[PDB]
Order: sequence, then structure tokens, then C-alpha cells
Amino acid sequence: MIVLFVDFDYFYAQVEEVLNPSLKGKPVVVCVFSGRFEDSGAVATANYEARKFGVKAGIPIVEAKKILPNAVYLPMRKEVYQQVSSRIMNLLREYSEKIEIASIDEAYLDISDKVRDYREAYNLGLEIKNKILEKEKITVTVGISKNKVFAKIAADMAKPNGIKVIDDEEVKRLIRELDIADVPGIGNITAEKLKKLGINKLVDTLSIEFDKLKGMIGEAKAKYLISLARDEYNEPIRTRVRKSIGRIVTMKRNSRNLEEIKPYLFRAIEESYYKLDKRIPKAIHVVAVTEDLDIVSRGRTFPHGISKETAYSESVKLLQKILEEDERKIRRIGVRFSKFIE
DNA sequence: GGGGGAAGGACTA
DNA sequence: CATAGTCCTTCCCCC
Ligand SMILES: Nc1nc2c(ncn2[C@H]2C[C@H](O)[C@@H](COP(=O)(O)OP(=O)(O)OP(=O)(O)O)O2)c(=O)[nH]1
Ligand SMILES: [Ca+2]
Ligand SMILES: [Ca+2]
Ligand SMILES: [Ca+2]
Repeated sequence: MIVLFVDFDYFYAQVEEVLNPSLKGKPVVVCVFSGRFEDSGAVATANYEARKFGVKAGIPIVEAKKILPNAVYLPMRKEVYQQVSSRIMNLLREYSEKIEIASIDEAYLDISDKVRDYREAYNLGLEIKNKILEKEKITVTVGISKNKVFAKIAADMAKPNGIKVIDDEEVKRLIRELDIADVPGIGNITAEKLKKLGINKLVDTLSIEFDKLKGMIGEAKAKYLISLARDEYNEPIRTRVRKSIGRIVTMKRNSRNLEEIKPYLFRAIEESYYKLDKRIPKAIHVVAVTEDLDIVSRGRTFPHGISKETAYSESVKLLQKILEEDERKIRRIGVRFSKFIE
């Protein structure tokens, strides 16, 4: 089996560099202004000309202007990028019916067939890269290996605008060298709980009893790690389905009065119903972010689908239930519709 | 004992 | 200090 992973270089930043080629070369930062105080919000992402100076996704926007008070700051237009991605994805299918759109910029193509072996899959990696650059003007990195985890890892650093193959013997090299923290699915929380057990690498997983991995990171996370470390890992490329939609908005100021939070919450529901589009959710969830950046949520599953009116009166209830259970003020409020039916 | 759901939060990207 | 999923642990109901 040979898996080819595609990941578009600084997607949001690059797409904006395309709709206005004049932005190329200079530092570009796609932000997310909440308004709390003008330049409130964080950075969605930033082209590499800006990342070299510390500016990047996650950091507050004000802390970004302090570094590059001359970088072009653009508001995130997620819908434009979502359509460039779709175009670009309905283009990969032309290289394999075995495709999986993991993210808005990440896709996996199973090309165990179309191809030969590496030397060829690699050459199929260059056909895709160039076809994408020609047709949509986007540069992307490509990863090729026995499975997805490694295909995705390979992408790691071939990035940006690169390509890299990880042959079987390289696999059994990283399984012992690559840092456990740079393995897909291992966020700081998990990666940390691992250094606390002595497992600083992937091969160290086979040295510890399964009852302690299942007790720490959980079964699924433990099996996953072990299989990968054993070289037995492979999962298939399966098409994925949207399992939940939502929109969480930022209030101008913290609050705890229902009537003041209503408006914001109702926009979340409205804009969320627009995003559902023909999907009929049977479960509803109202999510809140307390004044001290903590997340609290309440939901309810109905024996049937939810209508716009139902959602309205239901969110209100779950919200009252929230403000009652928690004492803190609310900074952000949103909704999440799931359990569709189709 | 255990399957079957549902709820709420933990964790990742 | 700005969207979602899979996992996950706990709880409740009942054969
Ligand atoms: N809204 C939002 N979007 C993010 C955030 N982090 C990443 N994204 C977007 C940035 C890209 O458009 C897309 C892919 O993210 P990646 O982590 O793979 O990096 P990115 O694509 O920005 O550039 P790269 O892969 O380094 O060339 O997801 C974030 O913190 N907030
Ligand atoms: Ca990317
Ligand atoms: Ca990504
Ligand atoms: Ca990582």
C-alpha cells in the first residue's frame, strides 16, 4: 500500500495572496477580530514571510502588530477559502477514488494502484503538485509512505512547497528516532503525560505494560501508539462525513444576564442553521466560554429533528441551565447541532 | 455483569 | 486568548 498526503502551504494566507497577488513577498497575517477592543482576537495563520518573525496562528493580534507593525492584516474570509479547497479537492479525485478529506487543507489519496512503487508515486506527487499550482495557483507539500500517519509525517518538512517519501526502512528509523511529540494525534497534554512515563520516543511504548497506557492516555490512544511502533499500523482511506455544525460568537463584553446574551446566541443559531443546509439535527448543544477561558456545554437529544423554532427555545433553556450551574461570567457563547439524519 | 444510550468534558489540530 | 471529532469516563435503565 502507498498513501499520498496533500497539505496546502499556509492555506488562508496563500489564498489571500492569490486573490491579490500584490500581497506576495510581504508579511501577511489572516486574523480573527472579535471586537472586544478594536484589535481583539488572534491570528488564524500567516504566510512564511511573517512566521519567520514569530507571528503565527494562536497569538493575539495586538502582540502581532508589536512585532510587525507593517504587515498586512486581513480579516479571515473562511467561505472564500472553503470554496478554493473544494475546487482543489474535486481535483484530487482524478488521481484516486480512494480519497479522504481530513481537513480544509489536508487530504489523503490512496494510490496503491495508479502506481507502481515510490519512484513512481513520487512522480505522481509531482504531477499533483504542478497540476494544483497551474489550475489553482496553490503550492502544497506532499507526503508518501506505507500509511497515513507516516504520509502525514513525511509532509512534515517538505513543507512548505515540498515533497518527501518515507521508505519502509526510514519508517523503522523514526519509530526509534522521531520525537513522540511530533506524531499525529499527540497534543501537549498527551505528549506530556508520556514524558512523565519515560516514553520519549515511539519504541518506548513497547517497553511498558498495556494496563498503564490504557490508564493514562486511554485504550484507543494506547493501541494506536503501539501498532504504529510495531509497524502494524494501518488504517484505510475512508471518506468522512460531517458529524456536527456550529458557530460560537464573542460578546462585546462579559455578561451573566440572560437578556444580554440572547442576541449573540440567536445569531449563532441563525448562522448555524444556514451552515446546516438541509441537514436535520436531532441533538442540540449550547457551548459557553467562561470569563477565565474555560468551556462549559449543555445539550439535549430529541427523538426527532429540531426545527428553527425548537432550537431557539431549547438553546434558551440549556443556557439558563448553564448560568445556573456555573457562577462565572460568560465571554463566548455558541451552539452545536449534531446527530443529523439523511 | 453487560449492553445501550446520553450527557459533559478532555484533547487535538 | 478565535470548529469538530474521537475518545472517554460516568451515570442511568433494564434484561
Ligand atoms: N481559524 C484558525 N485556523 C487555523 C488555525 N491554525 C491553523 N488554521 C488553518 C491554517 C490553514 O488555513 C489550515 C492548515 O493549518 P496548518 O496547521 O496545517 O498550517 P497552515 O496551513 O496554516 O500552513 P502550513 O501547513 O505551515 O504551510 O488551517 C487556528 O489557530 N485558527
Ligand atoms: Ca497546510
Ligand atoms: Ca492543517
Ligand atoms: Ca504535533
